[PDB]
Amino acid sequence: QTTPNSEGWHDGYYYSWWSDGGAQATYTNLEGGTYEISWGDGGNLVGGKGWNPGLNARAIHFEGVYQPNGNSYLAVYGWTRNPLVEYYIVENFGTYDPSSGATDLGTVECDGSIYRLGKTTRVNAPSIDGTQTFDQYWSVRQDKRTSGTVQTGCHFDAWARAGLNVNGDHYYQIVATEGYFSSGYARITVADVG
Repeated sequence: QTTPNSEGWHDGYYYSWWSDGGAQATYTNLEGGTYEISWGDGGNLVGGKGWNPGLNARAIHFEGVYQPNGNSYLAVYGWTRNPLVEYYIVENFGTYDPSSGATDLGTVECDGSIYRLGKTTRVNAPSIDGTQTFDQYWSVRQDKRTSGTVQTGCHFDAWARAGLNVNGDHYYQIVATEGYFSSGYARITVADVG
């Protein structure tokens, strides 16, 4: 079956769970900063735990089990408003790099690896605020990992230096697992280690 879309608070953490309804998937909030996702073929899905509001500079730690089979990613993921922006700091991915086709904005070194920076624009697409036009900011880790600390400030500073607007009002900021026409399992624990 498929866990219905949901967003809110659980055990002191914010969470977001979303799927297009085409995939078979079960999303479960576990205790504290832990969540679990099991998915099969059929569509796009993304869920995870974190904070709301996000910060430009948060030290985010993640660890656990990440076992995709096909198209999938593990990322720090969130939104700002004014302007409306969807951003991704991608720590690991299954088969294809989700930033493919983005405009190349160069590289930066954060938390022990080079990250490739990029941006794309989504026109009349689904957003937290309905159908809107908005940019996506990408920072994609060269040395893939399943645990560690992300200092988000390193990436926001990098996007700013490239000329992107990072002054919006923060909405949620979570460590998300995504699947796209694939199967997999994830059990991820998030924490602020500032």
